[PDB]
Amino acid sequence: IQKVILHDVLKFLFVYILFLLGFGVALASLIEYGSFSDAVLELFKLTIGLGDLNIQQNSTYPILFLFLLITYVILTFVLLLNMLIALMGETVENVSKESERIWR
Amino acid sequence: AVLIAAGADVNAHAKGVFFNPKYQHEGFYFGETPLALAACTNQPEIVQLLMENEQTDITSQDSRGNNILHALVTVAEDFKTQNDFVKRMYDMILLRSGNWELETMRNNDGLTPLQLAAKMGKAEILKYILSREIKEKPLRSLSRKFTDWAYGPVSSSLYDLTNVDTTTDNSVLEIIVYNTNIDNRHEMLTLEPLHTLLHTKWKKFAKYMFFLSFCFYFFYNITLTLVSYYRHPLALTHKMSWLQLLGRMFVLIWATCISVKEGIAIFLLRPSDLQSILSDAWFHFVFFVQAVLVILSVFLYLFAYKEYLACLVLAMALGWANMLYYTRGFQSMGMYSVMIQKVILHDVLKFLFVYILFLLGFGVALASLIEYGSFSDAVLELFKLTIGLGDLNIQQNSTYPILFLFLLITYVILTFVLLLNMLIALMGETVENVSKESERIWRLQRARTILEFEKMLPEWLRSRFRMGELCKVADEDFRLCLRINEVKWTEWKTHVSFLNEDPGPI
Amino acid sequence: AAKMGKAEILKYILSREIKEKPLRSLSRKFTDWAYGPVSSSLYDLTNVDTTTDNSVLEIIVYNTNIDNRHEMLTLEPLHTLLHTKWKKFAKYMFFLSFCFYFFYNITLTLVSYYR
Amino acid sequence: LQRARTILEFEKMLPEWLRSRFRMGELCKVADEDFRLCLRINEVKWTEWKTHVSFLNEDPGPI
Ligand SMILES: CCCCCCCC/C=C/CCCCCCCC(=O)O[C@@H](COC(=O)CCCCCCCCCCCCCCC)COP(=O)([O-])OCC[N+](C)(C)C
Ligand SMILES: CCCCCCCC/C=C/CCCCCCCC(=O)O[C@@H](COC(=O)CCCCCCCCCCCCCCC)COP(=O)([O-])OCC[N+](C)(C)C
Ligand SMILES: CCCCCCCC/C=C/CCCCCCCC(=O)O[C@@H](COC(=O)CCCCCCCCCCCCCCC)COP(=O)([O-])OCC[N+](C)(C)C
Ligand SMILES: CCCCCCCC/C=C/CCCCCCCC(=O)O[C@@H](COC(=O)CCCCCCCCCCCCCCC)COP(=O)([O-])OCC[N+](C)(C)C
Ligand SMILES: CCCCCCCC/C=C\CCCCCCCC(=O)O[C@@H](COC(=O)CCCCCCCCCCCCCCC)COP(=O)([O-])OCC[N+](C)(C)C
Ligand SMILES: CCCCCCCC/C=C\CCCCCCCC(=O)O[C@@H](COC(=O)CCCCCCCCCCCCCCC)COP(=O)([O-])OCC[N+](C)(C)C
Ligand SMILES: CCCCCCCC/C=C\CCCCCCCC(=O)O[C@@H](COC(=O)CCCCCCCCCCCCCCC)COP(=O)([O-])OCC[N+](C)(C)C
Ligand SMILES: CCCCCCCC/C=C\CCCCCCCC(=O)O[C@@H](COC(=O)CCCCCCCCCCCCCCC)COP(=O)([O-])OCC[N+](C)(C)C
Ligand SMILES: CCCCOc1ccc(C(=O)CCN2CCCCC2)cc1
Ligand SMILES: CCCCOc1ccc(C(=O)CCN2CCCCC2)cc1
Repeated sequence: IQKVILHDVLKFLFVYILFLLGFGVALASLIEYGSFSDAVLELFKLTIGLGDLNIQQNSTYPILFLFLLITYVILTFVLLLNMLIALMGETVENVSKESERIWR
Repeated sequence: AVLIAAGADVNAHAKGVFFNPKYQHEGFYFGETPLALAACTNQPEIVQLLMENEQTDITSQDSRGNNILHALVTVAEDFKTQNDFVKRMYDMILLRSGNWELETMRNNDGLTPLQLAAKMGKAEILKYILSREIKEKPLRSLSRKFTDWAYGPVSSSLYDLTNVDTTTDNSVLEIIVYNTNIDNRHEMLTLEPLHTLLHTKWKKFAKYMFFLSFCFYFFYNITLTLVSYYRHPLALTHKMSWLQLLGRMFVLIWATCISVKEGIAIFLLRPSDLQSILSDAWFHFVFFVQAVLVILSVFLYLFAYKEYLACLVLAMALGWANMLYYTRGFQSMGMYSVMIQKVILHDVLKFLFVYILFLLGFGVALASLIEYGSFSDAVLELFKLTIGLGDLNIQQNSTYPILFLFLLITYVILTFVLLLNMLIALMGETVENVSKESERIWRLQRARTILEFEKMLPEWLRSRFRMGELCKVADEDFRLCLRINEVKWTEWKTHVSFLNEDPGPI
Repeated sequence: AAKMGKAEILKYILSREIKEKPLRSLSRKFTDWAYGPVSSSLYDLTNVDTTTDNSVLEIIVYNTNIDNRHEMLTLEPLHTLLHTKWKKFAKYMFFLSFCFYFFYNITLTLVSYYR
Repeated sequence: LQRARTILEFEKMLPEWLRSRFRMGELCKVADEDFRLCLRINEVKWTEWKTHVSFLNEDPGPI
């Protein structure tokens, strides 16, 4: 658990906040807002798994109000999380031969 | 030997088309002399027999301008094919000559044998030339590596930096970095006078110029966000003498200084290739896009054009994507961003083409039990379902109940069990192959950074940040050298070659 | 040897070079010229090309019994004989078959969507 | 193995006047009155140094 938090998880968080505060303030275009508390929260609730689509219905533009919402889902799910699993597999493979001595 | 001692000419020049081919399989370029042919086909006893003759002109030039030492560089290959002999023919011919006439000669491209091995990507001839130590007594000025002192298992050497540093145009360090043709550049930047010459540039000036470039681009995106969030936003055309008026000015000035600077570097750079944009000049375009969109949004507003808010959100949302560029100052975060590139190219672009084939395949063809405006709506009810939310009023208001799952189950089996789980299975294979190369392919990125900070320095400041020391390596031979220390426990010999009897730093 | 899947006897026969003087017509691989480390050879295509019925290239491809077919198609006159067919005619017939089946699904969708 | 079965089915649906134009091979003279239909492949080899006795042409090159 120690080798995964140091070598893998702390680098994931810096890249994700760069998009979460990147997209988050810059969503207040088709709906404006108090954006930094709210439009950041509507992109974090969407990442947990719940979602509220009344803001897409009450948008200035319909289906075009998916391009900043699709580009968020492509990066954070396909790209960033699946590359975390690909690096934890490399990290477990190197520490499994040393974990008996570094425990003792 | 019968023919030569009967009057045969030893200075012929085969000027044919077969000996000067256009393509590799149509002929054999060897150097157009009887001495280049005996050397390039591994016949060392005829090479000695031809140089002991007195009519042999060892300093002649053929149709390309090449001489005997340019010709051996051209036919040189790896260890897996030729195995030794070009490196052993190079110094047999060099030591017999006995001076710097062959090594300092320029062909019709204007290159020496040192610069031609770097232009063509020969990493085994170049390893030989840069660290060439000749320990004999009458021929020691033909060296590029000296020994300053030694005591026990402790030595101190002196490399030579005459054409391998960036004090002259078209040098060995510059050629390797800007060379888009060859593909083993990150195995030629680990060689011994070149590895330490980039490491010293980073600690003296180039890590401080890289922090100042990061602060000013960080403040450019904060100021562009705050004046656009607290609302036309920019340039404040109605003066109320407001303090912190610089924020509307600083965004406008700095967006012109990028667009001019990237207008040049796009115009000069053209290695015309699809591999060029994906590897070197991706960020030369996408800093030029943003600097246009800030300026063009101001020019739209001044007449009536009303599209002055579309560009500003594009200029802000792109302006935060670009700041992953600045991760290459740290080894930890830099190598991580390298593997983002290899995953987007090799894994993600192929996933998207197969998924849209089902998303527009199922999507229009769902309008059967519910009809619809299907292409906007029934496509959206299959993309909302993939995000994670779902709306089941259309299944209740279907023509057929539970049968309205077969096109909805066949969608979930493919996109979750099959397609996504095979993406993870391929990223594990892709990370495993690039993890051994990511340290060198990162250093090829940072080496191009250092050599562009050096060009934007005035001449009084180039002189202060400069490596090298004038040593005395022979009788009136003063060179500009670079000292590297070493500890070696395996070869025990007595020391005869040294520039100083008394060791130590002094 | 191709019907039964013997990839070591078949490697021997297809590239059989006999350099002796009285028995050289028993070869299936000749040397046209050579100069230094550069040569140019000539394979033989008498029963291994598809100009006759029941040939060596046809037998290996349509052979469902054996299981090492993809190790018999990498042998030296057969690897280059398929690569040349693809560049002359077979990559252009494969694009024309893709366009017409693409237009068949677009037209079948639009006439069924706009009822 | 998938693409090789594709090529050999496109070849069957060609008329006989068009088979003749797309055809590999060249009539060589490999012995006394032995004309065969051959396929030329080039090679570069740096490891075996021998002198050449077997060759159909003294004068090399494409011609
Ligand atoms: C805040 C979110 C909640 C998370 C919990 C709070 C976290 C608080 C933690 C704070 C500091 C972390 C613990 C100490 C780390 C020291 C070095 C280390 O071990 O890292 C190693 C891995 O490489 C990395 O982890 C790179 C660090 C990522 C930089 C992003 C900023 C901080 C990340 C934090 C969060 C991102 C959020 C970004 C928001 C601004 C470096 O490799 P090494 O094995 O040490 O090799 C020697 C390197 N050396 C030669 C240079 C010495
Ligand atoms: C001695 C003190 C006085 C010396 C003054 C001499 C004058 C020297 C300078 C002269 C001119 C510099 C050119 C910049 C032009 C304006 C800004 C601009 O538009 O360019 C660019 C920024 O470029 C930078 O701002 C980098 C910082 C360079 C300044 C050097 C600091 C002083 C030199 C002393 C150093 C010693 C320090 C160590 C001391 C121990 C903007 O583009 P970018 O996107 O930000 O760049 C990314 C490139 N990319 C697009 C390819 C991705
Ligand atoms: C114009 C923006 C593109 C958007 C769609 C994509 C279209 C084309 C896509 C093609 C996919 C395959 C090619 C990917 C790029 C080349 C490889 C690469 O460098 O990967 C980089 C991707 O880094 C990023 O993700 C940021 C760059 C912009 C992408 C959009 C991010 C969110 C934008 C928000 C919305 C804005 C919407 C746009 C507004 C108009 C990572 O680079 P690196 O390895 O970490 O650093 C070293 C790189 N080097 C060695 C090359 C120097
Ligand atoms: C649009 C969705 C948003 C995504 C962002 C926008 C993306 C815009 C990007 C556009 C072009 C991509 C960047 C340049 C790639 C050049 C070659 C390359 O590096 O790929 C490599 C990986 O192999 C592949 O990636 C295969 C490509 C998939 C084909 C699907 C169509 C386009 C994919 C895009 C999206 C799918 C959607 C489909 C909708 C129609 C090929 O391997 P290689 O290492 O180069 O080896 C040399 C190969 N060679 C010998 C032939 C030279
Ligand atoms: C662990 C580290 C990361 C933590 C998670 C990040 C999220 C943390 C979540 C909340 C943090 C704050 C808690 C209270 C919530 C808001 C109140 C507030 O003061 O916000 C102020 C800033 O909001 C703005 O001014 C919007 C403009 C963007 C600010 C600059 C861009 C930042 C991007 C670069 C950042 C540099 C670092 C980037 C790192 C790569 C004002 O808010 P407001 O606009 O007036 O509306 C809300 C006010 N209300 C509630 C009263 C209605
Ligand atoms: C230049 C690059 C070429 C591509 C075109 C990209 C441009 C955009 C693409 C399609 C837009 C279609 C029309 C909208 C723009 C017209 C202006 C407008 O009035 O709309 C408004 C919204 O404007 C926006 O902010 C756009 C919506 C999302 C922001 C950008 C993401 C879309 C980029 C997708 C492709 C990226 C590139 C694809 C490859 C990565 C702005 O003005 P407003 O009406 O005052 O504000 C509405 C609120 N109010 C009415 C209540 C006040
Ligand atoms: C978005 C949220 C941002 C929040 C922060 C996120 C952080 C990260 C995210 C992104 C940032 C990633 C890169 C930026 C860091 C700088 C570049 C760098 O490599 O750092 C270097 C130091 O950097 C320094 O120079 C130390 C600072 C003190 C002196 C600098 C003051 C200006 C120059 C003064 C003169 C003024 C001009 C002349 C006037 C007389 C690293 O050095 P190190 O770490 O100590 O050791 C590592 C080993 N290494 C060196 C081989 C790597
Ligand atoms: C990045 C690339 C992929 C992008 C994502 C894909 C989805 C992009 C999402 C939206 C894209 C368009 C945006 C506007 C929304 C619809 C408006 C419109 O003009 O659509 C028209 C086409 O719709 C039809 O005519 C339905 C019949 C199917 C079309 C042909 C099959 C396509 C499959 C093969 C495709 C070849 C390529 C396949 C690649 C492997 C008419 O629409 P409508 O039927 O009248 O109802 C909607 C009209 N309304 C809103 C006014 C009510
Ligand atoms: C201010 C909030 C900072 C929290 O920063 C993170 C938020 C979410 C994540 C996630 O990874 C989302 C979890 N996600 C994982 C995969 C399946 C569904 C849930 C990571 C960092
Ligand atoms: C016009 C829309 C094009 C977007 O094209 C994609 C949509 C979704 C995905 C996904 O991969 C869904 C994300 N999914 C990942 C696993 C857990 C839950 C979220 C990929 C491409």
